[PDB]
Amino acid sequence: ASKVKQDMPPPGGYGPIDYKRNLPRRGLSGYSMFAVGIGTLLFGYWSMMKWNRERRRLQIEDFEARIALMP
Amino acid sequence: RKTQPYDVYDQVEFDVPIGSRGDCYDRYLCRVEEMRQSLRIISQCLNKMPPGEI
Repeated sequence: ASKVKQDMPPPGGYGPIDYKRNLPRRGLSGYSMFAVGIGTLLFGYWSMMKWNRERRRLQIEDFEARIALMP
Repeated sequence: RKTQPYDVYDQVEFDVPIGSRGDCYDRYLCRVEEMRQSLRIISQCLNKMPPGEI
């Protein structure tokens, strides 16, 4: 006298299944991104200004060596 | 499935995606949302399968 055994859902019910779109925001603000970009640009401009002025002085020294040697 | 239902489609709940512009983007969005609604229907079918002969 065996009872009916059959593939059925468990008692009560199966756990809820997610189906809605899940796309998080995941970012900074536009103002912050622009501000970081301009800050990086200004730091680069200042560094390049110093280095190019030093390069100009070094080139002047190199040219003076040639002027001394030319005669 | 909504207008002329067959089998047990009248006993499940789901939304029908609708587009606005009639282009490829709207149809792509419709198909993605239909995949989501199929997941919804599958969950309902899993929780509502009755016993009996096949």
